[PDB]
This record gives sequence, C-alpha cells and structure tokens, in this order.
Amino acid sequence: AQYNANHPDFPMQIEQLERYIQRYLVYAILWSLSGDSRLKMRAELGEYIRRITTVPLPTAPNIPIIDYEVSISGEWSPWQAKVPQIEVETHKVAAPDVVVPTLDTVRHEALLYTWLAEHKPLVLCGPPGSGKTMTLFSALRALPDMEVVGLNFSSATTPELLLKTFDHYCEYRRTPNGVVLAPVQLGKWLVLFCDEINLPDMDKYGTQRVISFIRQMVEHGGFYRTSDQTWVKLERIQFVGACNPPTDPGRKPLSHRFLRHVPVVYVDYPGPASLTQIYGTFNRAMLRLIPSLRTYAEPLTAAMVEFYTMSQERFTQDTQPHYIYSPREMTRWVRGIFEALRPLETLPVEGLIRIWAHEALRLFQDRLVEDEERRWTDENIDTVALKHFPNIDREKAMSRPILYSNWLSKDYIPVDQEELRDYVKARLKVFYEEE
Amino acid sequence: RDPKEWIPRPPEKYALSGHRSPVTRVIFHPVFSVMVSASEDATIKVWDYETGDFERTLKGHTDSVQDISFDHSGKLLASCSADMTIKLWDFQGFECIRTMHGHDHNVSSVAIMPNGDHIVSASRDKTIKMWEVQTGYCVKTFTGHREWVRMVRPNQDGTLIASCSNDQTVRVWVVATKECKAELREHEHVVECISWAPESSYSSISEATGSETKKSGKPGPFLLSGSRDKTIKMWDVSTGMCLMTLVGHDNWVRGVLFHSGGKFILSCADDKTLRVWDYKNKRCMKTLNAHEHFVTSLDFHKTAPYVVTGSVDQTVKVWECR
Amino acid sequence: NSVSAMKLSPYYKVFEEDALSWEDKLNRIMALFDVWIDVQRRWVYLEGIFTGSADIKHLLPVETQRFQSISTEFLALMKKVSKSPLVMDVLNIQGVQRSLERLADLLGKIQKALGEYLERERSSFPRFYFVGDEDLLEIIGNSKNVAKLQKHFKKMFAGVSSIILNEDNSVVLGISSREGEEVMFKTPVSITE
Amino acid sequence: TDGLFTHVLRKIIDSVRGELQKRQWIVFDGDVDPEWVENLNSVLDDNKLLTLPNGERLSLPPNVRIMFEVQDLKYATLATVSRCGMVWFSEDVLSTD
Amino acid sequence: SGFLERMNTLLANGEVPGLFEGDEYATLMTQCKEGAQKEGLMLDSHEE
Ligand SMILES: Nc1ncnc2c1ncn2[C@@H]1O[C@H](COP(=O)(O)OP(=O)(O)O)[C@@H](O)[C@H]1O
Repeated sequence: AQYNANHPDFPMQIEQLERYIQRYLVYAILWSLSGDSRLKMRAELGEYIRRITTVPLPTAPNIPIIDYEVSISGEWSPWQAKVPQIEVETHKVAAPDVVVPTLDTVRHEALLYTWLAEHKPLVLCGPPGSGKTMTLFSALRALPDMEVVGLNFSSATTPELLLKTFDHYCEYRRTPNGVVLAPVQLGKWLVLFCDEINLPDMDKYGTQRVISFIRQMVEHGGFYRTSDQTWVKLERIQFVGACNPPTDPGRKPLSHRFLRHVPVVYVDYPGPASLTQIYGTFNRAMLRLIPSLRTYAEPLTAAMVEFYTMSQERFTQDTQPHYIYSPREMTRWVRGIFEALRPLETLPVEGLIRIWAHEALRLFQDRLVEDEERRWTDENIDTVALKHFPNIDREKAMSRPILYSNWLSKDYIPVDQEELRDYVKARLKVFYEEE
Repeated sequence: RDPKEWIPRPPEKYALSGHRSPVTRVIFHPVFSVMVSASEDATIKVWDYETGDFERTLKGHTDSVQDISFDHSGKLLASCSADMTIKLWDFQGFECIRTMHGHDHNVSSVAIMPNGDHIVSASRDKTIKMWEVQTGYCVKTFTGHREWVRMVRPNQDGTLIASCSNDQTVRVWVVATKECKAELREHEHVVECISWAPESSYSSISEATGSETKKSGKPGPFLLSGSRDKTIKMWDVSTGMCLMTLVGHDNWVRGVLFHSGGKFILSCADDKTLRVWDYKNKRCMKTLNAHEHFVTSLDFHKTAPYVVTGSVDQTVKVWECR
Repeated sequence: NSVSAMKLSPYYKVFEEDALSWEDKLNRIMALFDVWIDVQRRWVYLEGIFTGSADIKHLLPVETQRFQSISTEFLALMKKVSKSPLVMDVLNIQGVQRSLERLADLLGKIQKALGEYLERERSSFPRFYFVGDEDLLEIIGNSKNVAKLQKHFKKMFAGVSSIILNEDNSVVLGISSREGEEVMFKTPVSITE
Repeated sequence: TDGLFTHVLRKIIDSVRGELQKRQWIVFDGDVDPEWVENLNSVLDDNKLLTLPNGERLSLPPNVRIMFEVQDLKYATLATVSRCGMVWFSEDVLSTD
Repeated sequence: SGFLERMNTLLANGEVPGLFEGDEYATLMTQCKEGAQKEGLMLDSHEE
C-alpha cells in the first residue's frame, strides 16, 4: 500500500505483487520459524525450505537465504547492500547513540520495525551485552511516533512497577465504554521496555505474577484496577521485553501462554569478524586524533579482539557470577583509549600500547577474585601486545606499575608510583583537617 | 625593569625558613620594606625582603594562623586562626591589642576594609562577619553560603565583598545592605582563592575580552576565582558572566592576583609552580618551579619589583622581577 | 445581552442547551481575548526595547535571552494564528488560554526587570522623570509608531498636548495644545535623520 | 505599586477597553479625614492631577467625577470643603412613608 | 528487598517512577523550574 501511495501513476501490478508476496512469505517463514535460534539453525531451515519450496530463491551457492531481504520490486537483494563501511566522527567514538551497521544489526532492525509497526509485543533474547537494547533503540529511531519507557525487572518485581509507570506516563480517563488508560501525550505509542522479564520469581506453583499481568494486558487489552475493581482498557500502549536465555542462572522459562502473543528474536554475540568491523571502525575514527598513530588501527583492533575473546573463554559464570564479558567491555575499552588520547597532541606507539594495556587491566582484571586469574591477565596482555605489536620497546610500554591519573597533571597521563604516593600523603594531610 | 611589566624570574633572591609548620599566607607591608608570613605553627613571623633577614615573631594565637592582612596605613595587622579567634596587632609595638571571638568554627580568612574601620572575616560556620576595629563588636553577619567559606575580599572602595566557599560558588555581597549582589557558580570544584581587579586593569580586561565600552565609562568590577578544578576564571560582577577561563595549572589553584600594572595575572597552585598569565591572549607566559612542595600563597608588591610565595615546605621565597 | 434577554424570555426552556453552549463560547472568547490584548501590547512595546537598544544585550544578558525565548514562542503562536485566523480556530487551539497566561506572566516578569534600564534611560531626556515606568516603556518601545505617543506629551510639557506630523509621520511639523491651538515650527524636526 | 484609587484612575485614563467613552464615577463611601483626603487636593482643584511620590502625575479625564458620600464632615478641613460642590441630604429628604 | 528494587531502578534509569507522588511531585516540579531557570533553560511542561 505504501508503494502504491509512492507511485500514484503506476500502482503495483498483479505479477509484481505475486512475486513480492511469494518472496516475502518465504522471508517471513524464515524469520518467524527461526528468528529465535542460532545462525546454524537458521541456515538449516533455509536449506530445508530451498529443498521443499517452488518459489524463486537466490542463486548464491553458499550464502543462505537469511542474508537476502525482499525488495519492493519483487526480487531478492542481499542485506550486505545496506551495510556500508561508514566513517564515524571522532567526537562520536563509541558513543551510546552510535551504531556501526552490520549484517545482523540491519536484519534485526528490519525485523523489529516489522514487528514494532504492528504494535505487536516482542521479546529480544540473548546473552548480556549482545546488543538487544541497542538494536531496539535503533529500530525505534525509525518510528518517530513511539516513546519508549525503560523498566528494569528483578527477582522482586511485581505488577506494581508497571502500575507506577502507568501512573507517571499515562492517565485513567472515563469513557462511555469504560475506563481507558492512554499516554498523557497524544498521537504517540508508549513502549514499555522491560529489560529482565524472566528474572521475576516463580512461586512454588510455577508462575510469575508480573508475567501473568503482562499476558492479561496483551491478550485481553487491559487489566483490572484493584482499587475499585474496574476493568481498565489499554490504549496506545505497547510492550517490548528483553532477557537472557532461560538456561542462564537466575532466569526462569516464560509461560507458553505468554509466548504465543510474543515473537522472540535471538540476538547472539557479534562474531570475531563483526567485532573486528565495528571496533576497527571505532579505532579508525579514534586514531585520527594522532595522525602518526593512524597506521596502527588494524593491529590495535586485532589485539583488542584477541584479548577479549581469550578473556571471555577463560573466565565464565561457572567460576564467578560476575565473570560476564560482552561487547560492552570492548565499548568501554574504546571509550577509555579515546578519552586518554583526546588531550594529547602527539604520542608514540609505546604510549598507545601502554594506554591499551591500562584499559585492559581496568576492564578485565579488576573484577577477578583469585590471584592466579590476575597473573594470567597480566601475562596474556603482555603476550597479546607483543604478538600484534612487534618491534616496540617492551619495557617502556609494559612497566608493571601501569598507573594513569590526572591528579598530578591537567590531563590523563601515566603517573609514577612514588610521586603519586607523596601527593596522596599530602592530600591525606589536608583530608584529615577537612573531612 | 619596565615599571608595569616586570614578572618574577627563576633565580630566587632569598629562601627564608624559620617556620616549623607549613606557611599559610604571605603579605607585603604597604609602607615599610618589611614582610609578614603566617604559618600553621600559630606564629606570625616578620621578615625584611631587601636583605632577607628574620626580624620578630608575633605569637599569641593558640592554633594555626590561616590569614593575615594590613590596613591601608600599615599600622594594624589583623590575623585569624584555627582557634576561632581574630587578633588585631599594633604593628608599631607588635602587641595584640584586641582578640575577637564569635565565629563557631575555624576562621579561614580575614580582611580589613579599605576605610580601615571594619574587619571582615570568613569561617567554617558558613558565615561572614564584620567587626568594628575600635570596639571589636560584631556588627554584621553575611549568611547564605551553604558550606565552609574559604576567603573574603573587599573591593577597592569597600562597597562590595566577594567570598568563595566549599559549595563551589563565589558570592558578591553588598557591604551596606547585606544583599547578595551576584552568585558566580561555574567552577566544577571547591573555589580556593579570589582576587579583585585593580582599576589599572579595567581597560586591559575590556580590550582583551572584547567588551564594548559601556555608556557609563565604568566597565564594572572584575573578579578572579582560583579553584580546585585547576582553572582560573575572570568574572564581570556587574553582569555575573565569566569573561574567560584560564587553563594550564596541573593541580588545585591556591592563590591568584593581578600584576600591579594590570597587565598580567600571577597565580600559584599545588603543582609546585608559580605561573604568570597573559590574559590578553588567555595563555600562560612563564612557569616558575617555585617550591619543592605545595605553594599555598603569593603576594606581589605594589611598587617594588618583588614577588613572595609561601609553601607547605615551611619556606618563604622572595623573587626578583626583571 | 441578547443571550440574557433570551434567558428571561418564557420560551427559553426548549432552547436552554444551545443558549448555554453559546454563553460558554462567548465567555471563553472574552476571557481569552482580554488576556490576549494585554499580551500583544506588552510584546509590542517590549520587542522595541530589546531590539532598538544595542546596550541592553550587555547590561541585561539573562533577561535578554529570556526575552528572545519568549518572543520566539510568541511568534510561533502568532504564526499558528495566521495559519487559521478564524476566531473559533484560535479559540480551539490546544492550550491557548494557558499559553496566553504563561506569556502574560513571563512578559510581566521581564517588564519588572527593566527598572534599572528605564531609570538610566531617563537621564538622556530629562522630561522622562515625570513619566511612569509603564508609560516610559510604551514611549521608548513604540517610538516607531508615533501615532500612539500623542497621549504622553501632556505629562512631559506644560501645554503641548500633541504634536503635528506630516503624512509620512516622519517629520515633526509642530505642536498642539488641548484647545486646538497650534504652533508651527519654523524648521521642522525630521525623525528619520 | 498602584493603590486602589490610583489603579482605578490609571485604568480609566489608559482606556484600553474604551473607559474614556463612558461616564466613570468614583464614589468614596466612608469617613473623611485629612490623612487620605488631602492627597486629593490637587485632584479636586483646578489642577485636576493626582501627583504620586514617584513623580508621576495623572490628569483627571473630563468624563471622571470624584464623589464623596459622607454622613458628617466634623474632621474634614477647610481645604477639602472648599474644593468640592456640597449637596446636603437632610433626614427629612427620605420620609418614613 | 524494596530498598534493592529502588536501587535497581535508580541505577539503571537515573529516576524512580513512583518516588515522587502527590504533593512531592508538585514540589519537585517547582524546584525543577527553579533549577532549569538557574541553568539558563526555559522548561514548562512537567514531561520536560
Ligand atoms: N554494530 C555495533 N555498533 C556499535 N556498537 C555495538 C555494535 N554491536 C554491539 N555494540 C556494543 O555492544 C553493546 C551492547 O550493549 P546493550 O545493547 O546494552 O546489551 P543489552 O541490551 O544486552 O544490555 C553496546 O555497548 C555497543 O557499544
């Protein structure tokens, strides 16, 4: 219908409509029956459909169908055509708003826009830090008539949180058909983003009260106001959920009665190639601050990705609950290096390596419990930077007391341990008299 | 030695060391060629800066002396200390003629008004008080600061007093009617020191900041505020706007003041350096490795070419300007 | 008055609903426009102050930016009015009454912040000392429209009730009194120069 | 800040809503003493001006009448009495019938 | 556990939706008007 609106002189013809509908039906079958599974299972479903279907399908020998969208013209077009190698502004390096386009990113944004436009509740499932909130917000940027409200669920979450959100962002107005709950603003669809939907505790009889409340609000379009036992009908209110896989510790599988109204999309961790693309783009935007360091963007990104991968495999939730590593750590790595490089007019390669090592220590070593783990982190930081950055002064960039501070200077520069100790002694002398 | 262009030079003239505790503040005698330095050992030692010889110690304070000031004639010295008292000293006979109580906590600043008949002091009880010199009575109490007031300074004619506090703001008060003329809140940390602009710098400030000539002819009093965010800001009291921010210090700014000719800004900080600022171009000309520890205060002689800085290393240094 | 006369009539019972509805419409129209006229006048003589004076930006910066914000909002509202200048349409504008009350409050707050500026402006023309702050603001702001300044000349001069102007209202040709007696200037004063 | 009488007179003078075209009567119903009525000495004289301490002078429009409704003048001075046209309402004016 | 619920919401969002209710919300809106004026911003709607 939108295409026909864009072409008043030449509406869609029956043959083009038939082609487009066939291709979109296959695309929707793939993204509905395999949107909540891994890449391998999406490939398996695509192969099975290719074996059974009669519709025209892409002729690529190895690229699975899930990488092809359906153009309005009625032909398969690859998703890679919508993924350009962009150049991020140096002042927007690893900013929260910045999303580096990727195949998975654009596919998920298209799917979410398809689901969000229908005001259909949806749930994004995946490991923490995989990019569920990022993808949701990027897809919501394409829908100006939606205001998203963030809710964070915990094991102690009850429908009272949702009721407080409704009291803040909505109003109960009396209509002849009954009480209607609608957002205070007009023409905008409120989106309730619930970040930990499957954390709320199941009682001894296997139910989550807030999940039942949301299921009632979604299926029946409203809830009961317990103050006067009046049925309240929702208007212009939408629900979007996010959660870790139900097999994770502390997570409970959602009810099948709740899942039927809610399609689930699985957002897995970006692969090493996707990580390389995203954070190489971020480093290239970064290293334009110091032109002499521009040639080191690729080895720096390779070292970052390698150490992140090794730390992710080495430390898991089996050992400690807080041993969770995600692309969020890579984003903080990028932000820290950028903030350390911003005030510097010039810097040798060894200084960049020292900043990289300091940020790696501050991100991957501070949370470790045992001393052996910290020793492993130190040794492997040294080995990674030696492997990806040969022919550099090993001692000048890896003096083990790697300390950085802006207490002895206006900028964030390395600080000697003895000078820092003397300064802290004087500051403590002042601190005793003041506080 | 251009009579309004000298700046201090690296080779020190003298390094006077008789204090047993960090030197809090150093001031110049307006008339005599003598110098006064207050320290944390509850002593007020008096030095001569022409020949660098100790003269006499002014004792009587129980705890650390935090500030000292001279009246216009140089015949009275007002000192405040950590023992919640303000003492007035007859600088001819070097006896304490009056002790003033009334502050509820540490008194961290003191200033004699330009007329010489009143004493204004700031303390840790978040109040500023005015004391008659003749009777020693508390006559006014400027309340409104939310935290420890660190400094109080009257302007040239004594109609305005500025104050800085741990509440990260600078307040300009009206002496006659107690009202708060302005509240200068742009520092991101505690404001340590303040200083007023001499009339000899009004034209320089106006043409450096690009401020157009007002129809009155008075550009409006200008103020400075060194703070712990390592920056110095120049304010226009009349409008309340920050004319410029001076960046370049590596630590908390402890003292700031103008060159007597009103062409440069002299500041000291805890980065162990004394810096000369060319606020014409909003940049720092000269950096002096003044002391081997934190530099707490500085003073610039009105006529003679001398700069003095006290420090936490218990040393008072006199700098020849060339 | 017609609605009230219909109310006192005996046949009003059948036409109670529509008469009450139009009474409400008229009352809201009057309530809106009474605030509207004062808001318009205040903006008219405030924009002149804030644009024709070059030093007001430097002497009064905070109130200056405040007035540009208020004036931008006022011009947005005026553009909305000009789009659909039907009186019901502007009456039915979402939150027109509350916006007008906010504009009136903001303009009053700005006007009360101009005391020092008007007191300093009084020194240029000494006869402004016998003119109140409201009337002085009207005089200085509305200096362009000299047709509305004719009522302020009796407060500044002994017998000059009004001035005589040409067709263009750009050259002052003389002065007049209350009784119509006129004095014709030998060399007329040009406002444009 | 304008008072009640000053506000009324200024509103009439400004005539934003056509006040100058009506018959505006200001009636002072109450007691008369020199404290407040002597401020009207210029208003009730040929000056026809309300001079305020701030230097503002408000001319009396020709359609405005200042009226006093009083029961006795045992405290008003001669300055007030000589400035006004007297109308005497004896109690025999309003008979019990 | 309500302490931790309020901490969870505050840490994640920077605001607690049900903390200010009734007269507290009106007082907060007045104080936010004052603060936004002190920061050189004109904000009128309670949703801004
Ligand atoms: N394509 C991409 N472009 C930019 N950043 C990305 C991309 N993919 C992942 N990230 C990073 O991964 C992190 C995802 O975190 P988030 O979306 O908050 O995860 P969750 O929704 O599970 O909490 C973000 O900090 C983001 O910087």
